[PDB]
Amino acid sequence: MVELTLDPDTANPRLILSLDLKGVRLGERAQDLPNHPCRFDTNTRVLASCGFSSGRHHWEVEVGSKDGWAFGVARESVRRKGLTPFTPEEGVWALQLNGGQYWAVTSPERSPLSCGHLSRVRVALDLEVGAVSFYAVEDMRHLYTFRVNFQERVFPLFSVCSTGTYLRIWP
Amino acid sequence: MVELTLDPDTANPRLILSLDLKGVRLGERAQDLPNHPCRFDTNTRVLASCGFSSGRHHWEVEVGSKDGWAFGVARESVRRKGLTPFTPEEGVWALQLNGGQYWAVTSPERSPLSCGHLSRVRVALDLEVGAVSFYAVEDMRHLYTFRVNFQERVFPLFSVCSTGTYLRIWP
Amino acid sequence: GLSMLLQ
Amino acid sequence: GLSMLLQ
Ligand SMILES: [Cl-]
Repeated sequence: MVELTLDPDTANPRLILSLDLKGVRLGERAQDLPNHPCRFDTNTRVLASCGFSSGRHHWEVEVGSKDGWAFGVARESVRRKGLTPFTPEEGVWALQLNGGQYWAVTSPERSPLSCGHLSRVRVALDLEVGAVSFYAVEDMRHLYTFRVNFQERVFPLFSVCSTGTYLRIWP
Repeated sequence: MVELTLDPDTANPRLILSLDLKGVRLGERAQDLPNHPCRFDTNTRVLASCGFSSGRHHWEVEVGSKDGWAFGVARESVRRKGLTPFTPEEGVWALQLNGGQYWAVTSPERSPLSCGHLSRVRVALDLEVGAVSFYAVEDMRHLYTFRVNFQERVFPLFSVCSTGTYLRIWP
Repeated sequence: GLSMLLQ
Repeated sequence: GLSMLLQ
């Protein structure tokens, strides 16, 4: 279990981060922040400060009941400027709540999961075998696995594209 | 008045054009269409098939009561791929209904209009003096004029970024 | 909300 | 709505 914190340098300026850098929601208006090259200027995304080049790590994510969130992992080279598609080909591997449906974000078609509700999810990243996996905490039931030949550093990823929902890292 | 039709080849694939190519709304899904260099692949935009190099020209636009439309004119060179700002700098001169209020889309700040409920708007393009003007059809009361030194072909512009609003050319 | 950015 | 394209 890794103790991750959200990287405010990467955060889209409409995002509101909690003071302990665990939590994220979407704000009504853009803040005026330094325009670092690492900052997402269009997509409503934020990374963890810690990335992983090798080994196996896991963490947990508390999720809002309402639409608008997506989380998982991103390769470092994910483009930060302009609108990027939210897809595996563009360097993002994530679960999403949208239209009340839980999705593994595959492309060109997303993959609907059968899970009725999620309070907390465990993300497990394994660069030894080359996969990222999601589990519902209640009884560690498997939700989805992306198999990726990861060829660069890989960051925990968080996205909130509407008000009234949130994500929060645990612990 | 000029007899205009929406250019199917320019239309964002999420837009649904009417059979007579005068009406436009936003669909639930991206259609499978040929990826012409002229097609807007991100911004919810469509041009008319006819653009203008010189002279005076006018046309009428029927407008939905709900938020999400913008219309007026665009220069031929308006970027078609990736997310473009909707500003005069990026080659768009338009009125917009957003947040239950009517705007002329200036930047960095939009210019409020002072009109009642709009149903139909006459657009008048003058490439001799270099101007686009907007009138409420009921009694041709003036809404707004952009003065622009137009240095290339100018195309009627239509955009709809929400289901449940629309634009429609007349005649 | 954010939909207007695609105008 | 189109907000989700900004995910
Ligand atoms: Cl889909």
